[PDB]
Amino acid sequence: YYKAINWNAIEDVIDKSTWEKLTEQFWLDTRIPLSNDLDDWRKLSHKEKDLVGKVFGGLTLLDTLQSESGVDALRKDVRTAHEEAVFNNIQFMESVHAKSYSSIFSTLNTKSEIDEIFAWTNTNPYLQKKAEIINEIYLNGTALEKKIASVFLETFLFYSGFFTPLYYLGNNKLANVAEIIKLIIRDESVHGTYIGYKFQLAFNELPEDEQEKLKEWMYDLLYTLYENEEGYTESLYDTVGWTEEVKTFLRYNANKALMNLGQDPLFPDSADDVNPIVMNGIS
Amino acid sequence: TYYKAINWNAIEDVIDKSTWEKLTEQFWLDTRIPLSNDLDDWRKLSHKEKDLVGKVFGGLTLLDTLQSESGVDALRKDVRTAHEEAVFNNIQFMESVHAKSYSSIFSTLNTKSEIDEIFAWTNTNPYLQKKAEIINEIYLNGTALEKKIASVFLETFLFYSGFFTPLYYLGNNKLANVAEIIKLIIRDESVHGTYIGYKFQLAFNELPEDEQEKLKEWMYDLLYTLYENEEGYTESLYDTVGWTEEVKTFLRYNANKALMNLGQDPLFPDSADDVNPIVMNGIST
Ligand SMILES: [Mn+2]
Ligand SMILES: [Mn+2]
Ligand SMILES: [Mn+2]
Ligand SMILES: [Mn+2]
Repeated sequence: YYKAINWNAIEDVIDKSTWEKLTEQFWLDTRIPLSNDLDDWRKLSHKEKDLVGKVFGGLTLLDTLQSESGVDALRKDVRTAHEEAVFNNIQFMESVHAKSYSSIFSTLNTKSEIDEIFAWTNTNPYLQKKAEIINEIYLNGTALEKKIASVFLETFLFYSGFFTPLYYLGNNKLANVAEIIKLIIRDESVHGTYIGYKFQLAFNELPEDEQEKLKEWMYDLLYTLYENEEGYTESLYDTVGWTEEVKTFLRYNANKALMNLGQDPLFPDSADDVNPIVMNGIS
Repeated sequence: TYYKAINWNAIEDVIDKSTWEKLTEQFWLDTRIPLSNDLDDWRKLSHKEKDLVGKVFGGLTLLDTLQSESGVDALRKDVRTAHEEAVFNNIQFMESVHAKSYSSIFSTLNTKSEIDEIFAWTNTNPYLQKKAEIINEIYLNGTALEKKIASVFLETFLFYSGFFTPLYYLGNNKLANVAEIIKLIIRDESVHGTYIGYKFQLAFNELPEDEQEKLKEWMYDLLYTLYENEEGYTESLYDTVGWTEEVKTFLRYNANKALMNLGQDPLFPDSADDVNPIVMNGIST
């Protein structure tokens, strides 16, 4: 009726290495001392403090989705018994990500200031409609179509927000707050590659006919999400004046979202076009 | 409007906070523990004792696999607070760590083909397969309350038929690292039973006495059936080495803790003094 999981009889060699990489990257928000960033924080403007809350607020919401219904839908299309175990680690760390944003708020912000942020996220047109498209794919979509959405979310669209803490890290501002985002990106870079790898296995098993049919919907989704994100980026970054530098940051990460799935790069935006202080933050 | 961002500064149930804290603080991996140091005491065992160890862990491996894949998956869909789902993500991950940890024990102690022999038997066992069938059927079809009772009975009560062996050796100062990796599993499952059993009592006290007398009837009916089948699995293993009646004493004892977590009274009269003293030395050390 049921079969036991065996880590001596490996079916896919990547399942072992990814578990050994994701578990050994385990981290908690309670360890990192956020109180050391308050000296830098209080020397920011209202414009900058407002931006930061809306950024981390947006990421909180998108990491909530992945922990609740994202990886829960992804586990249904699992090949090996080990892969379901690796998705269990992944799903836990998504809850860690979601929580870590609230821990960052508990240092920097007050009671009312937090209620403001969550009131904004729960009512935001861009975010609520973005989760509406992504969660439709998790409930209704196929095995290959869901794996495409998760990679497009966390390896591409999530970098709309990540831009800001990385920018501060380059200038040596808010070193500990960015340290949380650092560890999220350390996890999320492996989240994309593993899904992209498994996507690649089932994609090759699909016949020539149905591959191009999926690629058609792949790029349709990619364009509609970038369409929606451009308006969201303008809302955040206009008054500070980075609107165009975040756009050349999104297209750079779209290329990686393609590359993990096993595709040719669509945009010509290189790593040099990206802000060098942000790119120094990455390094 | 469509979805909700989880806010940990807006906690609904205060035990979500503490259960997350405790379990995350109780994070661990099998790769840390040095199992090669127990090869000195492992090889000082007969075929009667060596064969019992693999059948025990392998049998539990089936049930830690059951929990990680479908068990916590079922429990997640009947969530009260957003934070509870997060706790269950942590729970489900640790259930996979428990499932893996057994493979690390087998790798050090046993050989390639010896591991194939153990896994082959556990997947074709008359007791374990039927035992898992009763539990998974509840997860797939049972209602939000019956699934909580089954997971508590599973890991708080009938898991300890297997835990009796490594706890016995730990009391004799034998198989220390093989005991610690099991010791850590019990530390996690002790908290799981309490948390799952607590959320059970919330939804249990919301029903009228009408539906409470029916569930309690379905509860003890499931208790005695799992106990009777466990007495078959106990006699299937422990009769040669001759600890059959001690495991039965240990099973009746931990059955009360599963009851106590779910908010019910202790059924059996078997206390800590009735259980083997060196096994109780293993739990308290
Ligand atoms: Mn994430
Ligand atoms: Mn992910
Ligand atoms: Mn377990
Ligand atoms: Mn459990």
